[PDB]
Amino acid sequence: HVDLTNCDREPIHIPGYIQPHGCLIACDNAMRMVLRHSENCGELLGLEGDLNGRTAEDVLGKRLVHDLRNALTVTTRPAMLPAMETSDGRSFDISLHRYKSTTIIEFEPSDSDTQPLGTARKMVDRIREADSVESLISRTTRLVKATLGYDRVLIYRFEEDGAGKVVSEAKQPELESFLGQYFPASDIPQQARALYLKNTLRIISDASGTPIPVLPAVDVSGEPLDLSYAHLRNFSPIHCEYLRNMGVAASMSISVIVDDALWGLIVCHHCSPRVLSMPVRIAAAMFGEFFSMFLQVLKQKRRLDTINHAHAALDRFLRLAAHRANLEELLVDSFQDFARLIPCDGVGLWVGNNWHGHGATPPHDAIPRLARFVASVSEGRVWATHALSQAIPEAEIYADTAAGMLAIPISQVKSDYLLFFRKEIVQNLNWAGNPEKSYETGPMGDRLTPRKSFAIWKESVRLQAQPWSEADREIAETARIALVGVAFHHS
Amino acid sequence: HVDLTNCDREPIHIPGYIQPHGCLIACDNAMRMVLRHSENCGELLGLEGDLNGRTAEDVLGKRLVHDLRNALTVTTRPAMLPAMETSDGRSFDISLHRYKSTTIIEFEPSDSDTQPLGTARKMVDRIREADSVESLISRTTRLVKATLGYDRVLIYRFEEDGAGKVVSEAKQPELESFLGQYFPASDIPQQARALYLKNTLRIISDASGTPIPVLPAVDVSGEPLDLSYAHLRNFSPIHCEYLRNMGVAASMSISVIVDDALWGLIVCHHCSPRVLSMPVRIAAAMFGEFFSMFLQVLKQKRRLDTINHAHAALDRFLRLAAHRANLEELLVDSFQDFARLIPCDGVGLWVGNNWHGHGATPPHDAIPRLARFVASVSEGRVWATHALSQAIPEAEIYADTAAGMLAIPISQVKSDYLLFFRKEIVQNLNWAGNPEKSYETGPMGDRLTPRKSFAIWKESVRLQAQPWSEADREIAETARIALVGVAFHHS
Ligand SMILES: *C/C=C1/C(=C/C2=NC(=C\c3[nH]c(/C=C4/NC(=O)C(C=C)=C4C)c(C)c3CCC(=O)O)/C(CCC(=O)O)=C2C)NC(=O)C1C
Ligand SMILES: *C/C=C1/C(=C/C2=NC(=C\c3[nH]c(/C=C4/NC(=O)C(C=C)=C4C)c(C)c3CCC(=O)O)/C(CCC(=O)O)=C2C)NC(=O)C1C
Repeated sequence: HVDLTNCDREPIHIPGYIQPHGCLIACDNAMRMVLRHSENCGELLGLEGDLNGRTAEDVLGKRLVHDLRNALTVTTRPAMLPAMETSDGRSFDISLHRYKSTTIIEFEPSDSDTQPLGTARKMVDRIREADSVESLISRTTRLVKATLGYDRVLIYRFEEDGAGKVVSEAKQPELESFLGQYFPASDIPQQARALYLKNTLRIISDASGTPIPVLPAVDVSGEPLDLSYAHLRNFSPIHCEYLRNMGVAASMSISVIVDDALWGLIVCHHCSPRVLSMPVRIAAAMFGEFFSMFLQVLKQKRRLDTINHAHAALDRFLRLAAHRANLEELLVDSFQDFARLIPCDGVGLWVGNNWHGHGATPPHDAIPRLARFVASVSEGRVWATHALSQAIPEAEIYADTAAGMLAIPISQVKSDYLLFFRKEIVQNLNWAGNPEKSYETGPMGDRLTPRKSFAIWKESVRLQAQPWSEADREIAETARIALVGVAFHHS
Repeated sequence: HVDLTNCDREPIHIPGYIQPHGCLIACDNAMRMVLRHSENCGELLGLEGDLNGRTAEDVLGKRLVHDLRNALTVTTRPAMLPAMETSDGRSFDISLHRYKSTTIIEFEPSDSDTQPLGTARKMVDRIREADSVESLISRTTRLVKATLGYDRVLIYRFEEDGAGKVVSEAKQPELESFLGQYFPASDIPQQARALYLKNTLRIISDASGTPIPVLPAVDVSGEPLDLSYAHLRNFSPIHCEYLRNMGVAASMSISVIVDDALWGLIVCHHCSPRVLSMPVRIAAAMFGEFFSMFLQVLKQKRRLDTINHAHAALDRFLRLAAHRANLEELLVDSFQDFARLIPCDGVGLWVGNNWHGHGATPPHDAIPRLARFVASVSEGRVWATHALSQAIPEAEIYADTAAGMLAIPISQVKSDYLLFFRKEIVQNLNWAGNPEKSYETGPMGDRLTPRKSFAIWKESVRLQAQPWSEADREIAETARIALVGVAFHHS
């Protein structure tokens, strides 16, 4: 049994079922004896009786086994063997991998139509010239939808706290939009994120399809079959009910890997059953790999441009500070300009126990309390929180205006601070979805609906701002050194 | 006892001795009763008999204790209290800190001459306009020598493996040069590096001075006095013998902290005894803090310029690759130009089982072996080692030419590689010292001499190149994506 209480620990890598669009044969390390097989091995390959115990050269035929063994030699990265001939002449696309000293063989009815390199080259050319992260993500959903013909294509970006944001969408006009919507970290368990990091590609042919059991589900020694790298691996019934509640019949997700971390997913949804042939899956995987590499470079360039711009801005200020006698007057005139360095909804100057504010800041009378707190915990270093009420309970009163704070000391001797503020994240939502869009539910309840996922997320981020990035804190530290530096020069 | 076998684990934070240029009094948490005192507390403060057991208000006087307690309130960061008046009118500079719920009070005969902020401002102004790491380090030794009047000023930079390099030097003409010399990691133990990370400043007044014991060395409960933050803490007899063998009578080291790590030391050596007054030590600490902050920014700018230049170079190449029909010919014509991206002593192209070399590369007949090894372990990612002979024993034969290798895959399908090489580090030495310079030794032996330190280091780095930096590998990865990317475009 699995319900909304234990699905966080569901062992989705050992379900003991495959999807019905193919058949699976498990063999020993050196592919000699057949240890396990899918019930539907009969229907597809046309073999009567039990396959377990019988030898590899017997069940498939000496011809094919020679080719499979030779390919295995050339690593848990599965080997693709498209359009292979069996004993009785039937044609199959074969996926072959070795994991936990068990050899797994997956059979699909052959396609042998579309060329895998040809499709991929066309798609990769149309994204290689993107000059921004925004330009790459926007065009990719549109492109994938047009090429693989899925009803909806989304990109999810994973936030610092594991939550997912829908950052791009291409869909049929009649479907509802999820663009700018968030889902909580719990909507994709840790063990699911582990498998998504191990498999570039993940297929669901039919959410309402009947799953085929693996025989035996557990062997003599009491071990289950690990289908971690098997493309036919069946899907959690919790996620199954989710897709059915949405009217999604089929899916295909591509893993976006950046700096060896799971950045997010390209996710294709279809409203009717749909399986891509092996050749099309090879092309989509190759596209996924290139999409990942290009985004990584664009992120690097973006971070780099941002730091360059901060260095330039700080030089401009240091050149001004040389020709102004009174530094305090310059800071009072200039402080608002520092909002160009770090994304913020407001900025403020606390100098000589006087307060100057710009944009969304806490109220005037709240500032002396904050200044005392900052001086207490700062210790002449940059201090930042995205949850000010967790540090100062009375800061909850003004969370809608300032939920997040980053503090920069501007003096080595006196307790003067440049303060950057952010509104609570729910205030900055640019969500575009039908708020009165209902979802039919199943046994588990209305928890498995986009509407309730979004509601749970919104609750989780109450009184919290967008977290300060590594790039934000790196710029804050360079600004601290510039300001402390020039403050020292001016006696 | 401590000898060259156990000095790696010497507990230098609890030596139970202070230096003779001041006296120490240990008190309880809330400075009520005197728990420990230095033997020389008598000579300096003019008090007869044992001080332990007697109350704080008694030994020092109710007047002074009020000021010390009040200052303690305003953190293991020691409080400076220059020119303080005792009971009988004597004048003392007082260092005051609280560590492990013990209050430690250090007394020096007062100076009250030089102004601490005035000296520091002058010094910091002369380094704030440095536009390169090289310009900052070079001018700092020269400046510190001229201002604090030490016979020799060195900067040591810590390598990845913990070894120290002398990267800058200002000295009296008659002294020998250590510029470009290395010392092994063992020459500064882990527990010493821990204290250098905790104390900005470290003084040795007289290496041949007589150490004053702390009474008691161990208390009732069996605890020693932790002098981690005490400026009078006595120095290891192993390091003492080292300085005497060099003809160094006094020292003062400043900790260079960059990204919260111990980057290195500014180290002042004097050939005669020398103690700086508290006011001069405050100024030197302040200079150290600013030197650290400026170097950190200059390192950031340098890393940033290097990555910018690589991006520019790769754009120039990608623009060329569009107008050339045959990519292989372009790579054969161009490969040597990629040596501008990553510091290397040679570079080579392995394409279609053909080899093209530039600069210091392994011999022609050795390359097919390397190409096979790289293809084996690479797995389509950047692979790098600074010790090629550790991975391929026969690579020892040509270590003088190529001890380090970084491999970049330039194809997704075929096993083609761009190879960058570095000579073994001893080949790239620009050392400027008298090789026939003898050192008088003590009980421990000739291990405690710069000559033997350098010899031990040279042995430790045999058959090894300068390690590939984080910036080197970041550029290699961006080059892999550029080259794999454009290789795919060209069918
Ligand atoms: C209690 C456990 C739950 C759970 C587990 C799993 N989710 C899995 C896949 C998956 N979940 C989501 C989440 C979405 N949330 C939305 O609001 C939404 C659409 C608007 C989606 C799609 C996503 C995005 C995915 C990835 C695939 C996809 O279709 O997008 C899985 C793994 C499935 C598998 O292939 O093995 C598990 C397990 N999901 C829950 O909602 C809960 C409560
Ligand atoms: C077995 C332990 C040893 C050891 C321990 C310690 N070294 C310490 C300080 C220290 N060592 C060096 C090394 C140098 N090597 C040189 O070749 C050289 C000059 C040419 C030097 C100076 C340095 C640089 C330092 C820092 C101070 C300095 O004077 O530069 C200490 C800590 C001393 C203290 O203040 O507590 C310990 C302990 N040193 C050895 O050589 C060995 C074998």
